Amino acid sequence: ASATRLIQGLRNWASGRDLQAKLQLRYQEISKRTQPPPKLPVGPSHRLSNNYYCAR
Amino acid sequence: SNLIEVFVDGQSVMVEPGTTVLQACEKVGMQIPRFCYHERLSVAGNCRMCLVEIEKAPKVVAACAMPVMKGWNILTNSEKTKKAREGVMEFLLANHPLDCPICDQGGECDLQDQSMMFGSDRSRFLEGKRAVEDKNIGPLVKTIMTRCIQCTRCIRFASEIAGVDDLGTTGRGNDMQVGTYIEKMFMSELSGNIIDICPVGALTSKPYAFTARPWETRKTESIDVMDAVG
Ligand code: SF4
Ligand code: SF4
Ligand code: FES
Repeated sequence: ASATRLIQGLRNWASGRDLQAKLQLRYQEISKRTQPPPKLPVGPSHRLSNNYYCAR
Repeated sequence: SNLIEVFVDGQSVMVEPGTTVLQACEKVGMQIPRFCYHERLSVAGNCRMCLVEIEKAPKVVAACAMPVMKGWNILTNSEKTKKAREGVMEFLLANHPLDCPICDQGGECDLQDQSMMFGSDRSRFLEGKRAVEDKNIGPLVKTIMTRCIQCTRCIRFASEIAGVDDLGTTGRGNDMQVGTYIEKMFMSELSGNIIDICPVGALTSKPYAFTARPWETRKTESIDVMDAVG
């Protein structure tokens, strides 16, 4: 953004690509950093009572 | 004539009477994991690690101290063999403190090598692990009483070879302490030869204590000096 409409018309007139739409200026699409911290669980183990190392 | 047929996983070998399961397995090439046995010390069945399964045997025995009858067959890769060893390994590593950095036998442990090659991985017993106060056994041997797995190898060594006989066990059950009751220092001959015998890093060297680490030192043959025995 922050451009005049005449040079936007020239950018569309140069090639049919619609440069206003996707423009290689990532503004706020990046997720806002320092979210609340997410937990990292454990999958097919760490349940008790069966998980022998003799088996797997 | 004193040549006894035992089968290691099916393969025959002749074994003298009185010699154990373990000397048969050392004859064929096997080893059994063990703590309270030592090949040049006395024999008792304390540490329970050396359990093994015989074909047609509903009673799992400790292979360190078994008189060998004629015609056995020994499973060293079976199901409940590994189950019993992993169980005992989860037992031994409960009252042992998280000291493997600050231990001096970190490169040359035994709990570590057997817990890799024979142990489980996802532990239990979320709360506990009491600790024991130390006392200096002397100026030459640094002593932490906490890492003692109570294997009773130093004690029988003292009782049968050293003859000083000041190192026993006190208390019962969980609360068993090893070493000295009357707080008397141990300054006799071969007092440095207990750092090679203690299979965990409990009784370690005082002057050596924190100057190296075993995986960084290259070794060289040498001959004993200031003696005549070498
Ligand atoms: S003796 Fe105990 S503290 Fe030392 S390396 Fe082995 S398990 Fe760790
Ligand atoms: S001090 Fe070492 S050799 Fe003695 S019983 Fe304890 S672990 Fe075994
Ligand atoms: S070696 Fe057989 S029980 Fe310790």
